[PDB]
Amino acid sequence: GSKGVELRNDSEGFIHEFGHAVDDYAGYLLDKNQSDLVTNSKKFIDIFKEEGSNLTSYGRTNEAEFFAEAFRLMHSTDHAERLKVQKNAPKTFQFINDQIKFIINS
Repeated sequence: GSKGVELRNDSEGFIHEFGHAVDDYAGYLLDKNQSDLVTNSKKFIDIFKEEGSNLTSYGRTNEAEFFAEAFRLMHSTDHAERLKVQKNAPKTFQFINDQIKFIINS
């Protein structure tokens, strides 16, 4: 999504969005109904209800954002940023890590 220079929004935005695009392909292929993304499948909105008030305010917007920033944080070059997620959410991290996958390309 990517503005401006790296006042960090560019980079951390682009990968947030990227997580959301992973949720997109995952929802097209997996799940079943209208509900557009793989978010809020598996174990009905559990992970988001608890942990989706802790990672940040974006972790508490739509669940599709909670997942997207969870993706960001999961891979953070600042590895401590990742441990903020596991520490504060010892199941959301594991969720994106369950969905460790291989969408695209490159």
